[PDB]
Order: sequence, then structure tokens, then C-alpha cells
Amino acid sequence: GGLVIDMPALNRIHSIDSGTRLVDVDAGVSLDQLMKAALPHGLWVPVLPGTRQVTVGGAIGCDIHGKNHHSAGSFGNHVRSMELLTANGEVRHLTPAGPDSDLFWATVGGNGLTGIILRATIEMTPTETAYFIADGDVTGSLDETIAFHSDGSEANYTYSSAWFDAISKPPKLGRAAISRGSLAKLDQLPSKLQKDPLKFGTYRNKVQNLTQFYHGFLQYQFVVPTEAVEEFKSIIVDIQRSGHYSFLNVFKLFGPGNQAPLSFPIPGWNVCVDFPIKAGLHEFVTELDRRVLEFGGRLYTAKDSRTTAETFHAMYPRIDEWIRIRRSVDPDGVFASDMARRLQLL
Repeated sequence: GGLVIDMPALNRIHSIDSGTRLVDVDAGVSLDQLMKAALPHGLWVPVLPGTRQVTVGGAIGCDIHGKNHHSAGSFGNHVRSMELLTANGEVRHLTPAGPDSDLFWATVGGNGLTGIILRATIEMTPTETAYFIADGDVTGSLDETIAFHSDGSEANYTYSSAWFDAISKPPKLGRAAISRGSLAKLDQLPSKLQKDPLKFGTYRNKVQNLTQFYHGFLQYQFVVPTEAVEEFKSIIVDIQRSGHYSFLNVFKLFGPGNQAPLSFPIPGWNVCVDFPIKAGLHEFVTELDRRVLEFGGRLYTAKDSRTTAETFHAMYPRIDEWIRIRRSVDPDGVFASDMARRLQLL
């Protein structure tokens, strides 16, 4: 396995300044660790994780996104600088708009194939409390769910997501339980909670914390461009027809994207389904991949893919630009993984 080092002590938080919302941090720092440390400073990690073990270096590498993408974008959006260890042993200082910005944005896209992220400066989101104030809504059909996200009311909530019915036959199909909200201001909390503001179906202005608001299978996530709404509906309908019933289904409308060539999010309709591993599933997924790509969509790529190199290269129009950068920074493919070879990133 060649070079294998484990550095659990590379998790130092160097500085937290609430006046700049800036945090100077080791790449080994977990986002969970970061928020516990940044909370008393009135700072909030700009894109929430999905694991208490995911690191800053990993969050930049995967360019993670959450329920607030339409307002905050992706995690790469908030990186002000980082130190990259490259194949030649050099430690590069990368900024999103200075020279080396090409390497910067190739780093945000890539999963460490551009080198090892060692340290980073991240701009935090200022907050008065650790609570959300939210509105709950329910729709009766897929068409209603679409219309609900098309009134331009997304500008009134920094966070937004929906759970839709993917099992029911139309017109029930696509009916959703929608949850939208924002960070609570101090004056919006009940007095019971104002003492320690930064402590770790249908409704209006409900105050809830992080674990109340944000809360054998095949994870499948895709995004279809906003204008292709009829094509998006078609995919949802055909999924329901296929017989592959998913219980947990997340719906979301992405905002604009990064300058990162391999950044997943594009503006449009984001759907996360958990397919029970039935017979003929892999055939349907293949038949689901071509449909998504056909309309100009994109798939999410984890280790659980099950995604060909042709599909991957087709998803990302700037992939050749990225590959050129990877080669210039790692010609012998020292950081190259098995995943990189299969997707043909060398």
C-alpha cells in the first residue's frame, strides 16, 4: 500500500476571529470539531456536513453541499485560501482569485488527486444563535412541489429541503413535506433560550435546534437543469413506474455553481433516492443514468458507483481542463487512486 501515514493530531484550530469570520485550520480538523469551537464566537460553518468525522480537507475535496446551497453555494465557495502539498514536495499557497486560482479550483473539484490539502482559511457564517426558525408546508402532487419552489420564495429562506412521495401512483406521486428556515436572530428566541443562545405538517416560525431542523440500499443522487422541468417530471414518473420504490426521497433546488471543474452542483432539480437492491436494479440505474445525462443533467459520484468513465467525462464539460491541471501538478500520478484510473482521470 506504499505510503500510509495516520496523523490524528493534525487537527489543530490555529485561529478563530469573529470580526473577519475567518478560521485558520488544519485540514484534519473535523467539521463537527470546528462548529463546537466556532459557535461561542458567533460563527457558523457555512456548509453543514453529514458525518461527525468528515474533515475540512475532505469537505474541500468533495466540495460538499447541504440544504442551503441555493443561498450559500458549495463548501468551496467559502475557502479563502489553502496550502496544497504537491508531488514535487512543494507546498503551494492557493487562492480563489489570485495566480494559482486554476490549481485552487481544480483542488476544490478533486478528491486529493491534485495533492494533499494541509491547512485552510475558511470564511464562516456570522450568527447570533445556534437555532433555526422554520416554516412547514405540505403539497399534494409533484406539480405542486415544483410550483412551490418556482414562486421565487426561496430568497426568504437560507435553508430548504423536501421529502417527497416516490412510491404513490399519480396524482399522489411527488407530494412533499417541505421544510424551510434560517438561522434565528437573538430576538427571535424565547427568553428561556436567550441565556445561552449559542449552545450545542404545516407550521410557521417554529424555533428548533440543529438536530430538530437539519435532522442493503443504493444511494442515487442526480440534478436536472431548472428549465428542463417537463423532462425532470418524466424521470420521476418513470421511476415510480419501474417498480423500484424508495421511501426516503430528498428534493431540493440548487443555486449557481462554482468555478471548480469537477464540482457536482448545477442549478436545477436535485433528488436523492435510496433504491432497495432488487433484481434488475443495475439495469434500471444504467437506464436512469442515460436519461439524466440526456437532459443535460449530472449524477453524484461516490465510491458506490457504478458509473462509467464515458458518463463521467460527459457529465463534466471542463474535465479535460481539469485533467491537464492534474497532470501538470502530478505527472506520475502519485496521488492517483483506483477510482481515478477507472474514471480515466490520469
